[PDB]
Amino acid sequence: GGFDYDVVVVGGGFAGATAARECGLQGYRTLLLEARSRLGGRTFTSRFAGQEIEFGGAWVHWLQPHVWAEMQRYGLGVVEDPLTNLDKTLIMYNDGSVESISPDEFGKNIRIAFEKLCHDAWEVFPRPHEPMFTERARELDKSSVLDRIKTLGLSRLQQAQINSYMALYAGETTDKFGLPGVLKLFACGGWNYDAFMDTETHYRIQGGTIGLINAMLTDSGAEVRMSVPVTAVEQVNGGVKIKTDDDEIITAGVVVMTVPLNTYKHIGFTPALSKGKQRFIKEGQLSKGAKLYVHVKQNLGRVFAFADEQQPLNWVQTHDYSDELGTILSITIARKETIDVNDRDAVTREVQKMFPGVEVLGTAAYDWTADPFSLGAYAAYGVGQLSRLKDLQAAEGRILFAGAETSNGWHAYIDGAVESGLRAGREVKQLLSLEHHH
Ligand SMILES: Cc1cc2nc3c(=O)[nH]c(=O)nc-3n(C[C@H](O)[C@H](O)[C@H](O)COP(=O)(O)OP(=O)(O)OC[C@H]3O[C@@H](n4cnc5c(N)ncnc54)[C@H](O)[C@@H]3O)c2cc1C
Ligand SMILES: CN1CCC[C@H]1c1cccnc1
Ligand SMILES: CN1CCC[C@H]1c1cccnc1
Repeated sequence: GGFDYDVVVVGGGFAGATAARECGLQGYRTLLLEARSRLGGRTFTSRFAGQEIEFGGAWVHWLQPHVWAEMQRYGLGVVEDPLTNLDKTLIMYNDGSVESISPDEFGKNIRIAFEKLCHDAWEVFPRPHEPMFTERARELDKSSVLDRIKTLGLSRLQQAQINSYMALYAGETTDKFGLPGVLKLFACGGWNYDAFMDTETHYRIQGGTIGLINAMLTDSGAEVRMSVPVTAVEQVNGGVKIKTDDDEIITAGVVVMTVPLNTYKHIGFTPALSKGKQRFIKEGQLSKGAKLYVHVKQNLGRVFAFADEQQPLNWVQTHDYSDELGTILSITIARKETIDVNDRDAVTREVQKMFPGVEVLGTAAYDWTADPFSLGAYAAYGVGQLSRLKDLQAAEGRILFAGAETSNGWHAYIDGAVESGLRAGREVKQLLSLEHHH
C-alpha cells in the first residue's frame, strides 16, 4: 500500500537470513537491516593463529531438521571435528583444584550424570517440538536444573561434571537455569545420550556458517544494509515505520524482529508490546558468557576439560595441535564476569592454572556479553520461562518475532533460529495475501 518495502527483516543472523529468504522468494519487496558491519549475528567465522575459527555457533547435526534441510537445499556438506581417543580429560572444581581423570572413566561418569538428570525426558517431552504438551512439563517449569541435580545422589566427580555442563548450557549458575529446557533439548536428540552427544561440537558446515548465511541472502534477492541499527518501530497507516539510529524512517507493510531477546531494551515500540512480551524483554535470557581461543607452543594432543561454575574455563577443547603448531584451545566461558577475555595476563594465568606447563603465545576472544547487539550468548531459559514462550512468539499487529529464543525445538542452536525464520516467512504470507489464515 505505498510503503518503501513489503517486509523489513531486522537482524542478519540465521533467523533473519531465513526469514528474508522465505519472503524474498515469495516476490515481496524485502529489506534486511543489520546493526553490525558483518552478517551472522551470534555466529561469526574468523581466523586465529593461521586457521579458520568460529567465535559463536558452528556445530550442527542432521538430527537438527531445519538447518539440515537448508544444507541439502544449498548443497553444503559437513566437516568433522573428531576427538576419538582423548589424551587428557580434566575436571577443575569450584575451588580451583584440577584433577586429571582417566578419559574413559570421565565420559562414563558424565553419561551417568547426564542420563540421570534426563531420566524422564521420554515421558515429559513425547513431542519435543511442542514443549508444553504434557502437564508434567509445566510442573517441572517450577524447578531448576540444580533443584534436580541435588536429588540425584551423584558422586563428587559426577556432580562437578554435570554442573559444569549445565552451567555452560545456561551461561549462568545452575540455580537460575530452568530445568525443562534441558530435558526438551535431550528429547530433540532422540531421548538418547549417544545420539544427543553426537550433535555436540562434532560436525561443522562446509564453508562455515557465513557460507549458509550468504547462500540464503543471495538466494533471497533482498536488499541488505549493514551498520544500520534499528531504534524504534511504530505501527501506523496499515504498516510500520522503522527508525534507524541516524533518525531516518523506512516504511514497510510488516516487520520481522529477529534480534536477540537481551537487546530489545534498545528498541522503542509504538504501540507498546503486550505485557507478556514485555515481561520477557525485561527478564531477558540467562547466558552471559564469551568465546576464547588460546595458542600454546606445547603440543597437548586431544584434550577436554570441565570447570564448575566458579572457574572461568568451563568448557575447554583442542581446536588443533601440532608438535610445530603447539596447541590451540577452544574455550567457552559460561559467565564473562569470571574472567576478562580481553586481558592477556588474566587469561594466560587461568589457562596455566589448568595446564601448568604451558606457555601462552596468542589469544583471541569474543565477548558476546559486552557486544551491544547480542548482550549474551546462546538462548538459555530461566525458571518458568519456557511455560510462557507463547508470549514471546505472538505477533503484535504487523510486527512478527523470530530468533532462536522464540523457537520450539533446538532453541539454543542455529536450527532454532532457522525454524523461527521459517515461521516468520509463513506469518508474513498470511499478513500480505488474498486469502488469509491468522
Ligand atoms: C559462543 C556460542 C556458541 C554456540 N554454539 C552453537 C553451536 O555450536 N551450534 C549451534 O547450532 N548453535 C550454537 N550457539 C547458539 C547459536 O549460534 C544461536 O542460536 C544462533 O546463531 C541464533 O541466531 P539468531 O538469528 O536467532 O540470532 P543472532 O544470530 O544473534 O541474530 C541477531 C542479529 O540481529 C542484529 N541486531 C541486534 N539488534 C539490532 C538492532 N537494534 N537493529 C538491527 N539489527 C540488530 C544483530 O547484529 C545480529 O546479526 C552458539 C552461540 C554462541 C554465541
Ligand atoms: C565431548 N563431550 C561433550 C560432553 C562431555 C564431552 C566428553 C564426551 C566423552 C568423553 N569425554 C568428554
Ligand atoms: C551449542 N550449545 C548450546 C548450549 C551451549 C552451546 C555450547 C555447547 C558446547 C560448547 N560450547 C557451546
